[PDB]
Amino acid sequence: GTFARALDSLHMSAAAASRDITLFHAMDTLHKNIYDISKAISALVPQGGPVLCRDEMEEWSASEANLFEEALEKYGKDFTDIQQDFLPWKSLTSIIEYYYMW
Amino acid sequence: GDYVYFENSSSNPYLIRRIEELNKTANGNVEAKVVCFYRRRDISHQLRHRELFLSRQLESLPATHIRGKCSVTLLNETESLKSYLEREDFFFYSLVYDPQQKTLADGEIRVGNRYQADITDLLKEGEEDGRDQSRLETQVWEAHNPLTDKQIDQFLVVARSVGTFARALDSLHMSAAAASRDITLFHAMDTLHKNIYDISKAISALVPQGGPVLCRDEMEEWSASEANLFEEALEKYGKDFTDIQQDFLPWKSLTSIIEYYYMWKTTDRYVQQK
Amino acid sequence: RRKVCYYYDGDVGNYYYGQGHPMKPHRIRMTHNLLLNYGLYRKMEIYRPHKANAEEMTKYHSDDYIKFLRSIRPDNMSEYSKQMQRFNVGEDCPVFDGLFEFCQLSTGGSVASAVKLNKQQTDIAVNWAGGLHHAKKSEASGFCYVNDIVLAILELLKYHQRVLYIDIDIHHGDGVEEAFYTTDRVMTVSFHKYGEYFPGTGDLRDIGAGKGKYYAVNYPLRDGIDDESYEAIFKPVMSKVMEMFQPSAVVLQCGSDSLSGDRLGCFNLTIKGHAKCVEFVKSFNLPMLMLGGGGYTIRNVARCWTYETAVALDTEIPNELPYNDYFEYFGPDFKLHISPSNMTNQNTNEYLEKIKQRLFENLRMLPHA
Amino acid sequence: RMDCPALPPGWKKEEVIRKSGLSAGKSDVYYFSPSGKKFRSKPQLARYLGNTVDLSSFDFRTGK
Ligand SMILES: O=P(O)(O)O[C@H]1[C@H](OP(=O)(O)O)[C@@H](OP(=O)(O)O)[C@H](OP(=O)(O)O)[C@@H](OP(=O)(O)O)[C@H]1OP(=O)(O)O
Ligand SMILES: [K+]
Ligand SMILES: [K+]
Ligand SMILES: [Zn+2]
Repeated sequence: GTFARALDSLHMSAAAASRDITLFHAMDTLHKNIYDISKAISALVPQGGPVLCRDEMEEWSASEANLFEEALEKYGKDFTDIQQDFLPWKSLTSIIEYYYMW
Repeated sequence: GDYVYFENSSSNPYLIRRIEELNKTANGNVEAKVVCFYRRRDISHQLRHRELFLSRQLESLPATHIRGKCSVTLLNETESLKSYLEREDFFFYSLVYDPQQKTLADGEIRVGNRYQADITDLLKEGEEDGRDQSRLETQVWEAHNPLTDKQIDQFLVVARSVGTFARALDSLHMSAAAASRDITLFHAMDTLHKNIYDISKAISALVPQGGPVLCRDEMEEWSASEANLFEEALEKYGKDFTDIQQDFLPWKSLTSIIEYYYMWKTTDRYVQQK
Repeated sequence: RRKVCYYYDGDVGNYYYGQGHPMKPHRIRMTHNLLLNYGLYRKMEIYRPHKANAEEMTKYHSDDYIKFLRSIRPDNMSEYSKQMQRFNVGEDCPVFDGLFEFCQLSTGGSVASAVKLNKQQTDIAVNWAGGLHHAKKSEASGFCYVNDIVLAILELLKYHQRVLYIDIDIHHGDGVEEAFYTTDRVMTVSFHKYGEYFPGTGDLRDIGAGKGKYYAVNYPLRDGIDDESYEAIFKPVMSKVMEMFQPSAVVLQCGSDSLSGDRLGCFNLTIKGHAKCVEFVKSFNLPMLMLGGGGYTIRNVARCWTYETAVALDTEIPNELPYNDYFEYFGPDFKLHISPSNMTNQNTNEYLEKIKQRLFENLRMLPHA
Repeated sequence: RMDCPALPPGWKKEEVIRKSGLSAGKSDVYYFSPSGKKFRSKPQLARYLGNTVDLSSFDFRTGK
């Protein structure tokens, strides 16, 4: 995950890669591959290329993050209006997930 | 274009020249313009007896000076001459000689007990060579593995990722490149072989107890101030690496300074060229 | 497809001959590293050679020449100077820290591989560290201290009646020649510059002696030889050699100072041409032992032996050099191949055919049916 | 001052980087006899040693 996001801040990328979404994805990758370590590791590097899992926290753009801090400070915790007027291209439930992480 | 034998005024062998132009003046006197062929001595042994060099020296002398006509052949044509057709008249050239500058186209084998080797006799069909192979070699990579190129490739990516994550635990692109250097890869190919090409077992090796492993070559490993010392010692003692250690980096082993040197020569901030 | 064994000790790139000295062991490390990144390493059996001890180096050399080498250092350099002159260690063969370690690795690689060939558990075996062919029984010469080649060959004679030794290096392989000058079991063929060049030996008339007469083949050459000229005189001669000398194990010294733009060399060969020889030899499907040798424009030395390793694996590699620790060494181009220079080939067809014929006569003197 | 192993015992070589001017960054090579006499070129060193050493193949710059 850290090496993935190195291919397009060190401690930051590592922490980013250490978040739960990556772990959960790691526990599924195991189970999907029948708990075969050797098979599961291929899954993580499909064709020599690594995989990136980013939660809504990490995934949003600088300017989306910015929008959110304006919409909150202006509409409080009214997340349907926060979308309608500030982040209408995002799905409500992604804004919720972001909120809590933020 | 003919070649001629001129008077040698000292009594010595004739001077050889090529006729460039034959001229007769108004009073019927005949003079010749001639490019000089130099003798090997005069060019001031691999040189044969009849070597002559084509000079850039040009002279003009009367036709009475000519005592005989000759052939100055190519080297190939001289060597092809038969024993019977060998004559005083045959000469050769293979070199152009600048007379003004001096410019010219551009050890023994011994016999005896103290030179030759004693030849080792062929072993009988019953005799055995008696050579312990473990004292001679230790294998580092088997070429016939249960693994495929893809899996090895994949493992190499993983070995690289660990390495980057290792050096994240005490610059992103920098750490990744650092972890992508050959030392890490070589270590990745050994980790495979030591673990009998078991991917699952080999990956444990890379993360022994939940903790990753770091391989750093001398390039990456040296301190900022050691690196600094090196660039002072080089610029001051050139490539004299024993003195560079003695006086500048005496705590490092010579062979680590060598390994560093070569790695440093590819440095980016390093620009000796223009 | 032939099985290949590759011998390498990581330390070998790190030994250093001295400031201003052309022989640079680091070129083997450069090769090693390309091989890994070209994916070739993967495809062959990789061995670390244990250190060859004085025990097996004295199987050819003086008990007191090796003794001298084991002992000498840069410390006791002014104490030994007596013996230094008797053994040739100086002007162009320096003393240097680790020297004896260096010899042990070069010799270990060649010997281990010879065994490997005798034990019939490889077809080809490669040791780029080795090939140091100017060494003599009781003295160092031309950057060579121990003649790993002879020692290697001596082991092969234990299982092989006739051992052929081929030498591409621009310099005449006089060490391997002199060591086997009086035997008929080993034939030493060598193609090299001649005339105001080292080692001063190996002209047309250098045929051998005693039982070894008509068993030392030489091809003397002038400057600027093409791939085309070289190919056209190597294949004919070597096919006759095989025809006549009928060997059961080949040892090809793949000296890379016969390439174009070498620092010391003055031939005009490309990696392609140079390798065509290795490929031709390999084609005769005999147990084969590739060694290196000279080479002093190390960027190309690296290229060459990397390529020639591919040839032993008969796998293709791209001209695109793969990234590696020393990637930046390889010019603005970062390509594998080199092209020949405008340099003038002073080996006229007439001169090569004269020599060729003389050699064909020499080879005919051997027994056949 | 480094021992030069290819010269007789006690001989040393030193390389000095030029600090300024036209050839700033280039170096000069010097040799010292056992007593400390300084030499600045191959012909000067060869004249001093005479027939006690053969310097034909000696690379003054590298000391090899
Ligand atoms: O580091 P060394 O082993 O002493 O070799 C270097 C090196 O040559 P290689 O790169 O082939 O090893 C230099 O090359 P660059 O570092 O400039 O790429 C070269 O410089 P040139 O290629 O510009 O000649 C220089 O030669 P010189 O000392 O004549 O500048 C030469 O050092 P040596 O001549 O002592 O081998
Ligand atoms: K040769
Ligand atoms: K012979
Ligand atoms: Zn050579």
